[PDB]
This record gives sequence, C-alpha cells and structure tokens, in this order.
Amino acid sequence: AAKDVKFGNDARVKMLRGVNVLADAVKVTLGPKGRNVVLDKSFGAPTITKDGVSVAREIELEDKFENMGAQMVKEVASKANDAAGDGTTTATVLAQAIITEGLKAVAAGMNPMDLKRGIDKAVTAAVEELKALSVPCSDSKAIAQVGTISANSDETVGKLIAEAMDKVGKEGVITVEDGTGLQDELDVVEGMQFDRGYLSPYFINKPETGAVELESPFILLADKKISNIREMLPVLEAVAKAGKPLLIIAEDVEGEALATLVVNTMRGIVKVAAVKAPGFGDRRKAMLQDIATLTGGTVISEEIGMELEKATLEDLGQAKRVVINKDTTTIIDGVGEEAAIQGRVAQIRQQIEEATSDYDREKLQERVAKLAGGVAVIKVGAATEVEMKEKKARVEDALHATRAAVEEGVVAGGGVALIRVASKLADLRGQNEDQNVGIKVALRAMEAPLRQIVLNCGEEPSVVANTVKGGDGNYGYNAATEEYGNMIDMGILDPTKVTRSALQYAASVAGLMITTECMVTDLP
Amino acid sequence: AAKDVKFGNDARVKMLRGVNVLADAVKVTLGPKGRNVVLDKSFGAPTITKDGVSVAREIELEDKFENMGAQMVKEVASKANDAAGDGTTTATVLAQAIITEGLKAVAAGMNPMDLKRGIDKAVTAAVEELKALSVPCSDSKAIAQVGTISANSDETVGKLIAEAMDKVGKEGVITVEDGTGLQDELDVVEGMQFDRGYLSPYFINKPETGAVELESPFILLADKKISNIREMLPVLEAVAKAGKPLLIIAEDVEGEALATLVVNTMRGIVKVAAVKAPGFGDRRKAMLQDIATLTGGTVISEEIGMELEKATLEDLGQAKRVVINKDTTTIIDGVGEEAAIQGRVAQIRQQIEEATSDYDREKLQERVAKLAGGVAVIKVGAATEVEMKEKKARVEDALHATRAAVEEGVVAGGGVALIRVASKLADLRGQNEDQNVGIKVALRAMEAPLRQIVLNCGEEPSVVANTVKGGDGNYGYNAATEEYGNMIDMGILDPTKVTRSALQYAASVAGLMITTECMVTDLP
Amino acid sequence: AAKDVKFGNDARVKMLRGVNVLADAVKVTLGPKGRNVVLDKSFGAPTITKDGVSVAREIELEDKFENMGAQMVKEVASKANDAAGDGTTTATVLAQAIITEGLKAVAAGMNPMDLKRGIDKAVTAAVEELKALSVPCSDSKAIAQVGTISANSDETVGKLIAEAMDKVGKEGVITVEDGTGLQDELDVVEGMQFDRGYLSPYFINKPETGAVELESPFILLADKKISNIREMLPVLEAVAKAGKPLLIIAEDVEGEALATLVVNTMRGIVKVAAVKAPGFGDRRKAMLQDIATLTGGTVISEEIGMELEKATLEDLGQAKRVVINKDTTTIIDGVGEEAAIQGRVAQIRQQIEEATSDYDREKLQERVAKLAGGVAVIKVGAATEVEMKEKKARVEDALHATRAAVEEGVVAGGGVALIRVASKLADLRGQNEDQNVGIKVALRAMEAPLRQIVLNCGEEPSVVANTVKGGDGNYGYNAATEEYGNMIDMGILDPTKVTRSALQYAASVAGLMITTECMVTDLP
Ligand SMILES: Nc1ncnc2c1ncn2[C@@H]1O[C@H](COP(=O)(O)OP(=O)(O)O)[C@@H](O)[C@H]1O
Ligand SMILES: Nc1ncnc2c1ncn2[C@@H]1O[C@H](COP(=O)(O)OP(=O)(O)O)[C@@H](O)[C@H]1O
Ligand SMILES: Nc1ncnc2c1ncn2[C@@H]1O[C@H](COP(=O)(O)OP(=O)(O)O)[C@@H](O)[C@H]1O
Ligand code: BEF
Ligand code: BEF
Ligand code: BEF
Ligand SMILES: [K+]
Ligand SMILES: [K+]
Ligand SMILES: [K+]
Ligand SMILES: [Mg+2]
Ligand SMILES: [Mg+2]
Ligand SMILES: [Mg+2]
Repeated sequence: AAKDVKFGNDARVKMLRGVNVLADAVKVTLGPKGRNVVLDKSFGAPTITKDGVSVAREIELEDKFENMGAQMVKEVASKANDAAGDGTTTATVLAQAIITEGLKAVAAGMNPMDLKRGIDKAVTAAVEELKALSVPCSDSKAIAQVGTISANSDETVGKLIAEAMDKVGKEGVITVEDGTGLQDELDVVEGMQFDRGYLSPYFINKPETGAVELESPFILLADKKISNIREMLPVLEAVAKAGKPLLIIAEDVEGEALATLVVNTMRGIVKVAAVKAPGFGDRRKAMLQDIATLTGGTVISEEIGMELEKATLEDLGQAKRVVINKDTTTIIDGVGEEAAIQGRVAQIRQQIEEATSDYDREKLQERVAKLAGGVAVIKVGAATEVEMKEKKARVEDALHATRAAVEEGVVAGGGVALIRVASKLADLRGQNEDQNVGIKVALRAMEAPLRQIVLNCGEEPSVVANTVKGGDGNYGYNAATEEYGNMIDMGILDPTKVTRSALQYAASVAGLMITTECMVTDLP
Repeated sequence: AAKDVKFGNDARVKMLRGVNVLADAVKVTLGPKGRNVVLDKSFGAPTITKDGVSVAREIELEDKFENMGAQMVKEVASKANDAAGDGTTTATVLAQAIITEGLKAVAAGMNPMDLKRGIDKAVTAAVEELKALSVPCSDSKAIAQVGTISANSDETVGKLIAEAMDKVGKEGVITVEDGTGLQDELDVVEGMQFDRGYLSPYFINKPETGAVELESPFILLADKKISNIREMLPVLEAVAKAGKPLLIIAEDVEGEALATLVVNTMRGIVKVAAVKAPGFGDRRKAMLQDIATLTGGTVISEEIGMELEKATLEDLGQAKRVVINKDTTTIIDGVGEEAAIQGRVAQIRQQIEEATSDYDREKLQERVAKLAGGVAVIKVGAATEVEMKEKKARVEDALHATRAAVEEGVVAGGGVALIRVASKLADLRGQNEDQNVGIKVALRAMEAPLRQIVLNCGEEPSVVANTVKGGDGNYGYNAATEEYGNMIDMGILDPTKVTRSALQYAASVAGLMITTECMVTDLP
Repeated sequence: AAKDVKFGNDARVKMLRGVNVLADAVKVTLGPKGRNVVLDKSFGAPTITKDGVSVAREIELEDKFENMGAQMVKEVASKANDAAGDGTTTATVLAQAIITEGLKAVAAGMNPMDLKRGIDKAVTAAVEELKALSVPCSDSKAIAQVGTISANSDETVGKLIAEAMDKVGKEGVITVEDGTGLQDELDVVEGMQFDRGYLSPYFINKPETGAVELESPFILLADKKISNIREMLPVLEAVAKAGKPLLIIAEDVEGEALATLVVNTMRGIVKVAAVKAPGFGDRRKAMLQDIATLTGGTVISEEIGMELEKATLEDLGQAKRVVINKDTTTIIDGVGEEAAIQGRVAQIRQQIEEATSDYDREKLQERVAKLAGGVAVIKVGAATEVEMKEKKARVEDALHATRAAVEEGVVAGGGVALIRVASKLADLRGQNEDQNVGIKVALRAMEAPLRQIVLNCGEEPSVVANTVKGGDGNYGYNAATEEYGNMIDMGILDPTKVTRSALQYAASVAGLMITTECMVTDLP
C-alpha cells in the first residue's frame, strides 16, 4: 500500500548495511579455519551449518531497506548453489567486495552503469583466463583430493567419493542418504535393480525369508493390469511350464490372478513371482522396454495389435537368476546380446540433454546405469541428529564438487585462482575512466576470498595476499598448516566450475546492485 | 466515509509534493547515464529496473492528498506505456514540468482553465510540427539504431530486432522469452507450424529425431474429438485407395480411434498421423479455418450439416509435406490458393484493430504470421533472474520502439526533437493573455527531457540546453559520449510515435491537473 | 444507539458550518471562469470534475451535525440533477444563500415557520415571472448556443448537438459514448436499426467485415424459439426457394435448426438469415408488431390462433435490403403502408405518456425513433481517461440542457434572469412582517448566482450586481469576455427549465432547514 522511498547515497548506505549483515553472517564459514553458524528452526531443534547458502537463505531483516539489500545478495548464494553446488560462501564474499568498492566509486560521482560495464568486461576476461588455467581432473587421486577439500578436510569423504566414482564410473549415478551407524558406509548396487516389491508375500522361495530366487527364469512384461481375473494369462504359463520358472512385471496384480498364482507356486507346479513395474506410469512404461531389451524379451503393448491374451514362450525374456524382497526387484543378468543393448544405452543419450535439467538425468542416468553401469548410495554416519545433518551436508557438498571437478576440471585452491587471473588482467582497460575504475574494482575484489580465508585464522590478509602475489604459478597459502607452498602439490583443489560460477554470479548481481539511485518499499 | 477537504493553494501544494515524489522517483532512469530503481516485492526478491512506468505504478503515498497527486500523474506514464511501450519516463518528466510551471502560473492568479486552453493549443500545434519533422524508418540499420537506443545502448539487441524484422517480414511476429543460457538467441520458424505433437509415438516415420514425415498428405480437419473409428472410416478407406497418406487434426483422438489408427499404420495398411488442434476452444476453432483455407480443405462442422460419416476427398486438405514430432507440427507448402490466404489475412486485419489490446493483438497477429509470414522468438540471456528482468524489460522496450519507428517514422533523439519544434512554435499566441502564458508553459516544459538527460550525467542542463537551442535542425547533445553532434548521424533516434505520445499524454493530465481548486479525500 | 442532542443556535451553527462546507466545495465550479474539483477514489485513479452534483455527492463530514447539514443540502443538487440534468451548482449556491440569510432572520427571533411561508410564496411568484420571461428556443443557432453554454464554452459540443437534433429531430433519440480517437464524432443511423447480431457466422454475404446483404427479401416474425421447429418451417420454404431470399426473427434459433438453415444458404437453395428478437420477453413482443407493420409483414404468435407450421408467402413482410453484423441488424425501406406506420406512431402516443415520466420513456422513445425518424450517437474524443470522464460529463450536461431548452424555452443567462425577476417582485408582501422578511430573503438570495459567477473571476460581485441591476431586460455581465452587454444576443442562454428547477428545489430544502430548533444524532 502506502510506500516509502529513499534516493541516492542515503539509500545506498541502507542497502549496503543490509548486504553487510548477510555477508558478515556467511563469511565466518569460509575455509578450513572457518567456523559454524547456528540456524534456528521454529518446529524442531536448531541446525548447525558451515554451508554458506544455508545461512544466507535464512537471513531476513526488519528496516525494510537493509532487508532489500540482503534479499538481493541472497540470490548470488542461491544461484551459486543451484548451479555448482559448492562455493556459495566464496560467491557471497566476492559479491560483498564488489558492492563495497563499487558503491565507493559511485560516491566519487562516477557513472554507475559504466562501472557495471567495466566490471562485466573484466569478468568475461577473467573467466577466459580461468578456463585457461584449468587442468583436467581425471585420476582418482585428484578426485579424492577435491572431495576432501569440499568436505572441509575430511579425508574419508573424499576417498569414499573417489571409490564410488571409480566403481560406477562417471556416467554412473551416486546418491547419499542418512546412515544408521557411526561409520560412513558405501553401498553399491550392480546390474538391473529397481525399487518395488512382491505383491504376494507367499512367493518366498528361500531361507533368506523375505527374498525370492528364480534360476534362469522367464520374464513377462505387460503394459496392462491383470486386475480382473486369471483368465488371459494361463495360456502363457502353459508354455512357460515346459522348461522354466517365471517372473512377472506389470502395472499391478490383483487377487483373482494372485491367489491362483500362489496356489500354483505353492506346490509348486512351477515357481513364479510378480512385482509392480519400477516407476510412475509413463517413465515406467519407458522402463519396461529397458527390461525387455535387457532380458531379450518383448513388452506386451495393449495399444498395438498384440493382444494381452496371446503370447508365446519366445515373447518372454530370459535371465540368469532373479531375486525379490519387500523393497526391490533384481535381475542378475540379461540374456540379450550387447549389440542391441548398447545400441539402446547409446540411443538414450539423445534423451539425456533436455529442458528438464537434472530431474530427468537422475532417473535416466539411473536407467542407463541399471542397464550398463551401477547405482551407488553413501550412508553418512553420525552420533546425533545435529551432527548428522551437517555431516551429510558436507558430503553432498563434496559430491557436487567432485562432479564439477570431473566435468570442468580444477584449478589451484585457497582463492589463489582469482588473484592469479587478476594479475594477468592488470593491463585490461575500458572505454572511459569510469569503466577503468570498474575493472580495477573487480580485480581488487578477486583478492577477497583469499584475504577472508587468511582472516578467519586471525592473520594478516595484507601480508599473506602480498607474499602470495609475490609468488608465481600455484604458490599459495595453506591455511590448515598455516604455511606457504604449492597448492596442487598440497592437494588443495577448487573445481573450475565452482570458481567460474561463483565469480560470474557475484558480478551479475553486484553489478546491478551498485546502479541503484532509488529504492521503493512498504512503510514500517 | 467521513471526508477531508482542502482548497486552493493549500491543497495544490500537497498535490504538487506528491507529484514531485513520483516524478523524482521516475526521472533517475532517464537517458543513457540514467540509473536504476529497486522495487521491493512481498512475495519475491526486489526488482531492479530502468523502466519508467514500472517505477511509477508502484508509487503510493501515506498523506491522502499527496497520494492523490501521484495517483493522478501515474496515468500519464501508464497511457504512455499502453500506447507506445517506450518513452514512459519522458512522458512523466514532461508532466512534472508542465504541472510545476503551471501551478506557479496559477500563483500569479491567472485563470487556470484558460491556461489549460493555451497548453492544449500549444500541444496541438507541436504534434503537427512533429509530423513534419518525422522521417521514414525503413533500412535494417536505422531499425537497429532505434532498437539500440531504446535498449539503453545494447547494440546486440538492436541488431537482433532488425535482423528478426527482416527475417519474418512485415506482419511477422516477434516475441521475447526468458533464455536458458547467458547469450542472447534469435529463433525463426517460417510458414505454418503449430505447437502440438503426435498423439502416439508409434506414428513415427523416418526416425530418428522421433519425427513423422508425410509426403504430399491429405489433411483432415475435425471440430470434434474422435472416439469411434466408425464415423472416421469411410474417408480413410477413400484415402487408402487414393495412394496417399493422411493427417488428422481434431479436439483430440480418444483410445479406440488411436488404437485402430496405430495398428493400421503399423500393419502398413496406411501411412497416417494425428495431432490436436492448436488452441483453446474458440482459439482452436478459429485456427482450424486458417489451416483449412491454407491447405484448401474444408473443416467438418457437426454444428452445420456435415457429419463425419459423410465425408468426401474434396473435404480433405492437401499439402506438399507435413512433419510432426513430440513437440511441434509443421505444414510445408500447403495447396491452398494465394487468393484465399490473403483473403483470410485481410479478414483478420479487421480483427487487428479490435478494442482489446495486448494478447489479442499478439495472438491474432500470430495467426497471421503462420498463414503468410513467419514467427520469431528472442531468448534473453542472463546469469541471474534479476539480470534477466532488467535485460528482458529493455528488450521488450526496444521491440515496441522499433515497431513504433516502422509505423510512425523517427525523429532526432536526445529530446532534441521536442526542443526543436518548441523553437518553431515561438510566434504562437492565444485568445487572451493567460492562454498566451499557457503556451509558454508548454514550450518551456518541452525542454525538460533534454535538461534531465544532461542532469543525470551531472552536468549543467542550462548550458547544454542553451548551446543546443543556439543551433538548428538535428544538432544535439550526445550524452553517452558527452559531446555534441548531429543526432541522426550518431544514431540516436526517438521513434516519432513515442515522442508524440509522451507529449500529448503528459499535456492531457497536467492541463486538467492545474485547474484544481479543491480536493476531497478520506480522513486519516 | 446512544444519542446526542443539540438545541437552538448552538445547533444551528453546527448545521450551517456543514452546509457551508458542501457549498464552498461546490461553488468553485460555477460559471466560465469556474475551476475544477478532484475526488479521490479507492479502487481506481482520482476523478476530476466541474460537475456540481458530482462534488456534492462525495461530501460527508466527521462532526455528525455539520454532516447532517451537508447531507441535507446534498439533496438539492441530487434532485436538480435527477430532474434537469444541469444547474446543480446554481441550485446549491441558491440553497446556501437562502439558508444563511434565513438563519440570520431566525437570530432576530423571527418565527421560522413564517419565514418558510414567505420564501415559498415569493418563489411560487418567481416561477410565474420566469415562465413569463421564457422565450421559445427552436432554431439550431439557439440550440447550439445553450448547448455550448452548458458545456462550459465548448462550441464543438453545441454544434454537434445542434447537428444531431436537427438531423433526428426533437422527438428523436440521442445518446453519448466514449470515443476511440482523440476527436469528437457524430454518428447517425437512419431508417430501421436493430440491436442484435447474426447467430451463425456462415450467413455472410458479399460484404467483408462479416456482413450479410439480402436484396428484396421476405421478413419472418415468430414469437417462439425455433429448434424442433425445423420441420414446421418448410411450408414457407417453398416460396423462398421459389423467388427470393429470406430473413428470420424470433426468440432464438437453436442448434440443428440453425445448421439446416446454413447448409441451404451454402448449397444455394435459399438465401436466409436469423437473429434474436430485440428485448426482454414482454417488451420485445410489442416491438415485433412494429417491425411487422413497418415491413408489411404479420407477427406469428404461437400464443394466439396463429399456428407455427402454417404461414403464407404473402404473410411475410418485404424490404429493399437487409444488412447484418455481430452487433447490429438493419432493415432498409419497409414495404409496409404509411397508413400502418403513422397508425402505429399515433397509437404509441397515448403510450408516450406511459403512466409515468421516468423509466419507460427512455426505451420507448428509442422504439419511436427507430420506426419513423432516426437515432444518433455522439462519440466523445479524449487523450486520457481522466480527461474522458470530464469531457463526457459536460457533454451529457449540455445534452440535458438542450432538451430542456427545447421543451420549456430559454431565458437570459449569467444568472441575470433571477436578478431580473427580483426587481419585479420588489412590491411583493406577505401575511405578517416575518413573512415579508422571508420574501425579501428569497429575493436577496436570487442575486447569489450572478455574484458568485462574478466572484469566481476575482471581481467585485457588488459592483457587477449593481450595474447589472441598474439596466433592464436582458442586460447582463459576460464573465468570459469580462464585459457587459445583451445576454441572449451574446449567446448566453439558460434553459428556463433548469433555472426554474434550481430555484424550486433549493427553496424546498432550504425553507425547511431553517425551521430547526433541535438536532439528534449518534455519539462519537
Ligand atoms: N587447507 C586449506 N588451505 C587453504 N585453502 C583452503 C583449504 N581448504 C579449503 N580451502 C579453500 O577454501 C575454499 C572453501 O570454502 P568453504 O568454506 O568450503 O565455502 P565455499 O565452498 O562455499 O566457498 C575453497 O575455495 C578452497 O580452495
Ligand atoms: N546516448 C544518448 N545521448 C543523448 N540522448 C540519448 C542517448 N541515449 C538515449 N537518449 C535519449 O534519452 C531518451 C531515453 O529514454 P529512456 O531514458 O530510455 O526512458 P523512456 O524511453 O521511457 O523515456 C530518449 O529520448 C533517447 O533519445
Ligand atoms: N460567458 C458567461 N458569462 C456569464 N455567465 C455564464 C457564461 N457562461 C455560462 N454562464 C453561467 O454559468 C452557469 C452554469 O455554469 P456551471 O456552474 O458550469 O453549471 P451549472 O451551474 O448549470 O450546474 C449558468 O447560469 C450560465 O448562465
Ligand atoms: F561454505 Be560452503 F563450502 F558453500
Ligand atoms: F525509461 Be523507459 F526505457 F520507458
Ligand atoms: F454543475 Be453543471 F454544468 F450541471
Ligand atoms: K564450508
Ligand atoms: K530508462
Ligand atoms: K458546474
Ligand atoms: Mg565447499
Ligand atoms: Mg526508452
Ligand atoms: Mg451547466
């Protein structure tokens, strides 16, 4: 309704103070000597986190102007997280430095939009230099290293991730869940396994109790429910009874089919089992074809001139063995030739890139893996729930970080990257003096991350930053050992993707934020 | 509703202060060295914008009177927007100037209604002088220029629009959507293509690309959803003997029909495909006749005496090719008479002037494009959502502005146009001395845009206004380069329509506003 | 609720101050040098108006008593508007004057009830003197003049109204709507105009812009809906297939009834069209016979001993041409006897009385115009919405004023009429001295309008009032030219009816208001 407006430097100060609250809150978590922030939650017990964007998201201020500022820089940490998954704190520190020096330049009466232009040019150039310094991260050693770094110097996490990426490969899927016991644990499921259980509990064939085993069985795949009665199916069972046991996959299996199926499996004339198909309906309908081509069987598609009632023993798929429990169904191997199969693993790759980003990629690469690779799950150990949350957060951080490292390569850590490219951009100049100042502002702000890392140790940022600028190559400061040295040799690695993204995102919002000559909001 | 009344100068001052708050808020965005305003939003993050009407709309003041003033002048920016789409800020600045100088004139005790009379006369003359100064904007260079100017000196956007307008021809449509990646992108679809997919994936001919290609097919156009194949059948048998494929368009095609159709296209009995009609009921039924006349077939209307069972090969439409994928359908080289096409486009032009703006103009011209011209979409690149808002806003501004240039021609930018016609009206006089004063108020106020453009650079407006008024023709001040020169030669162009509009709209509300002797509102 | 009572002068002051607030608010709009009032509105933008009653209606005051006063005198402006349509401001000023001098007289201890009697007697006499002074207003010159005057010296309005009233005659109907473009436009539809559109768009004939033309067709008139009446129809269809096209008018034509009609106009058996009947159920059936006698056709009433299926080729009416679009239908040159036309015109004349003056007259005069004469519509041009409200208000004012003048004639403007009758009543006396004082109060108050018109110019009202009171006849003051002269020759004319009304209503509420010895209201 009724508004309140402020103009010029008067508004810039309020906005800046607002930025500074969010930034000062996020800064303490930066680097190895960084400390932890506690975020209250109304419903439960509090959460303790070193994760930057988690802290940033929770910040909101009275005094609506300061709040506007904070709400604006919150976006840099949020997009940093949503793109890379690590380095949010760094992106925030960069944003703060840029806003500060930038507004300082505006106070000098320099043209703000021109400052923005200079900054953005400086950033594009710096991004080129970054993409240049990057060296591929391939061998499991380096991977374990960047893993350890994103995890705040927990070696176990890095080595565990290196192992997982080693077993299921890069293309393979890796997920992380809460662990029961205190030790971190890595579970790896190979081959075709999907998450659904047996419809009838009577099917257990083994002293394994819940589990069910079928040796070299035949697999039947149906698009439609058997939900009516057992009428249509038995013609297939008659051919299936000749030499083999049988596995069923469909939409669902109702009583009339199930009970009779049970009675026949009990004596049993032939051993049979039935489970729901893996996913939600359409995706799952797509996954039935996966199971089909994998087992060398054919899907029965109601919407074609193949009828559910008529099917022959050759229509069935074959497998070495199959195992079912309350949770998942498993095929121990496909009997179909790898030419056609790998044809389908390759052809699904055209489906891999799409407007759905990672939503499709998790379960699609899941699909690809289940056919070719494997799926992995990391159970994070902790004593208490408050340790559990933070620990798992660092783990997911390390996972994102390693994926980024693998994808875009890595550059020297400890914030030595940005300062190193900044030294290469010293001769860069713009169209006018204002733009020159903008560039110089950006180049100054790229020192921020390192100075903050040093500062969290309670040491001179000026001195360390200088003695680093005195050096060449990967020479940098090791904050944990509080000594200088070669970063790459010390195994301190920043994934290029996260440094690149953090810088890009910081400059994007700070650039716009320093062009503010007016602010409009609701009344207090 | 207990009221509160104020009279005369006592009330005029409150009104003026409010106006001054709205205007001073909008002004900072004026011109190239103009700056940005931040608008808080309850639901989301704040918005950063250089767009004038965007800032104007958000303004509301506590004091009911001041608020009445602001709420009244907000309309000039709004109408500016609804007519031109650019020049909102300018229209606001003109309104502020006229109001200020006018109320001062009332302080002299002059007759307000006569001041309005004088102002309106001066404006009426100035518009003609503008129509004289306006020169055609045709070549892609000029278009690119006005684009660049309205876009706040982003040349890329200016070139993009000129290019697009070149590719889709006149009557072709150009729209802008949020872009996925950081770079700007121009997409162009030529001819008749609508967004619907094949109903069954089994229809696919010539895979991969999951596309269906029909060479010289028959197009079937149905107003109703297709459930049974009985009603469907005769025409299909007629086409199978015909030697040709068949394309289907309806509200939808239900199971029995799809299934029968799929099985028949599979057996290799007939090559067929089916897609939904393009829009919602009135929209789709309206577009069915377009597609019909384009392909020379006749729509089967249950609501007329054609029933689907009775259908003829002549009821069918024909085309050179049709191509369908999961997303879009395309009709290539329809066989419908060029006569019929220009007939229906002409018949749509009567719908073009329809009193309901925005989407009606947008989606109607869209249809036109599909029949004759082509459609284009400009995707705006940005790192973050706030940058996306700023860039995309500037893009639609540049878009409307270029369209305005094409329609009404262009005049010298930098507001040098208004001052130039104002010098031409210097000998104008009215019926009495007061009206004479009104004219002078208008002519003095036409300097405002230029003086503000200069003022936002932090330079003497007085001096620039003088040295410009000393000159003639298109000689003006370049605010970006902060040096003088010919406006047209330096490519600073104001679309004549937005400049003409800004002035008329400003004058209409301000003229009335200075006639206020009393103000009535609710009590605090 | 708990009340609050005040007695005598203490309460009278409270009433008076409120009256004075309403009045001082309305007065500022009086005469040519009058000014404008701004009225806040919660939902939308504020409203700017010179219209008196509009300002009056919006007034309500905190203090309950002052509010009682204002709320009571608001009724004079309201009744003035509801009767005349102009002269609201004048009526208000009269009321304030009368109330003021009256309360003054009450302070002298005069019997209020006697004062009321004196006032009313003086007024009743003053009306006679007015109708004596009244001169016929006929010629388009005069019409244009009083029109222009009520419109606040906008000549275009006077000319437009004169054009319409000359074109459509007096009895003809005139309405006013918001205009598309900036310029005022007068549209005139001669002959039989019909408000409803075609039910099927396929009926379209040779014209474009979706119009249908039938040359020398037959007219069909039905009381009942045609749906299942499809089969009833053909007996008539035989003549339509024989020699000529066909037109249908009824309650409605449902689906499948319509379709058959369309198909035949397509195949080319018969050219036909169908539209809904004009009005709501009972009103409309009366207008059907009008159309019947106009075209020489006969109404078919299912609700009479006219049967639906059987009708003859001669039972139909004939016309030169008919034209239909989405909005309106038009019948050219009915073949019905002038005997029948003037017969229905004459038989409606007892109905022009219509047992009331208000609701019915509006749409009845519409019917009257449509049958013999013609209808006119004035579209009002404006740049912006706030101007549109103001312009159309003055236009509607001028329209009412012209009709009033034509019916009752005109008298000299500038409020010189009343001051002229006041001189004639100088010898008037009552029953006792108090009543005499009342008479003199009315006569004294009749000077008020002129003195206010003068006062809004910032001139001595006393001086102009005296030097005007010194002359005779139509001698008066022109406030726009600010010099004296003959009023009617200068084209300043007040319709006798509005002055007569203003005086009567003002006297009615003011006479009673001064009789107050006590006031009761709710507590704060
Ligand atoms: N032992 C270390 N010595 C020097 N720099 C380190 C060390 N460990 C991590 N860093 C640097 O600190 C940064 C880690 O920041 P962190 O606190 O994880 O928040 P974020 O990852 O969101 O920036 C990385 O850029 C990394 O290069
Ligand atoms: N470099 C420049 N030098 C001088 N005038 C300019 C320059 N760029 C734009 N202008 C003028 O400034 C005005 C820009 O309007 P803008 O500030 O974008 O808001 P709006 O278009 O809503 O008024 C136009 O008159 C344009 O001609
Ligand atoms: N040029 C003029 N000189 C003097 N009086 C005028 C002039 N024009 C109009 N008037 C008077 O002004 C009065 C009407 O003005 P206005 O207040 O706008 O409407 P109303 O009072 O009828 O509601 C009429 O009595 C008319 O005679
Ligand atoms: F504080 Be982090 F590693 F996003
Ligand atoms: F200030 Be704008 F580009 F309408
Ligand atoms: F106050 Be008005 F011109 F009816
Ligand atoms: K961290
Ligand atoms: K702008
Ligand atoms: K008035
Ligand atoms: Mg990290
Ligand atoms: Mg602009
Ligand atoms: Mg009037």
